[PDB]
Amino acid sequence: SALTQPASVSASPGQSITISCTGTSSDVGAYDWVSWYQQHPGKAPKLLIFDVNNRPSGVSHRFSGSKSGNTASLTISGLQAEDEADYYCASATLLDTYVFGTGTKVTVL
Amino acid sequence: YYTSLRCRCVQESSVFIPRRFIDRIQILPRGNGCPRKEIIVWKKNKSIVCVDPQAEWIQRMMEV
Amino acid sequence: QVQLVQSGAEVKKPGSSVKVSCKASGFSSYAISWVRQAPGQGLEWMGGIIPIFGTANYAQKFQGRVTITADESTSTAYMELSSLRSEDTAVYYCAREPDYYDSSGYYPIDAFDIWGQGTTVTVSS
Repeated sequence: SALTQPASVSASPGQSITISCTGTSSDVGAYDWVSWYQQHPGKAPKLLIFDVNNRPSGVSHRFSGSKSGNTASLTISGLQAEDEADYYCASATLLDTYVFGTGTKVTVL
Repeated sequence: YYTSLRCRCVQESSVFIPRRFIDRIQILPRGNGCPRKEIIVWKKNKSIVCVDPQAEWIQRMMEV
Repeated sequence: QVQLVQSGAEVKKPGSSVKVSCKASGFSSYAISWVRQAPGQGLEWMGGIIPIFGTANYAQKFQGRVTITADESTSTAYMELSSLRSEDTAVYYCAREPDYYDSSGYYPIDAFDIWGQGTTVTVSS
């Protein structure tokens, strides 16, 4: 199956938003091997978070990751218009595979 | 010269550990306290295992 | 600053086999996975390859069809998808699972840092 995320999230500018990512004990709830990706329409995904909270160099600290049990989350602080994109969580599994989330479309009003 | 270091691996296994289940691989060179090479693997399940050098899967890993 | 360059967009018939290449700019090939993206849909992991560990694994729904190979001499990873059909119409990406290495040890990363441009595969219809 896939990781559960809301199809879309709508928020006003400069307001923080949290995106949920619900998996199972065989993926999200196994280890901290959970990643987050920003995808602008028609462009290749960009790694935002690796591990649970680790941001690679060049990624804004407005993007922050968290995890508790089978649930992982992505918080986008001080939401800007450029943040308008699709967000996918991913997790490796005990089956030695990877599983992507359904995807979350963020919109700024 | 004087070495206050001993050999860490009391047990050793050739078991292949897939990349995705590993957090750290540390290669401990020969001498300095232990006459043989030690490869300490820290698994994500928190278990720490020892793999002997020149083993089929880690042999190719020594290249880089 | 390393990038992944994949093969051009291919137009194939149903039942045929498509081989999509993915070359790493430098000198040697690393851990490479393949992710499918159907129009307007979500990301889908098909499989991957670890040339360092000498292993290649695929997802249950793609097992028996997809074939991943890596050539360490030319640093090129391949995606062979046999018995093509309508639902296989998607944009196929290659992505690297990065590895960190220093004096303290070797640290693998279970994520996808750099991605390829994407190979659009359209099936007839």
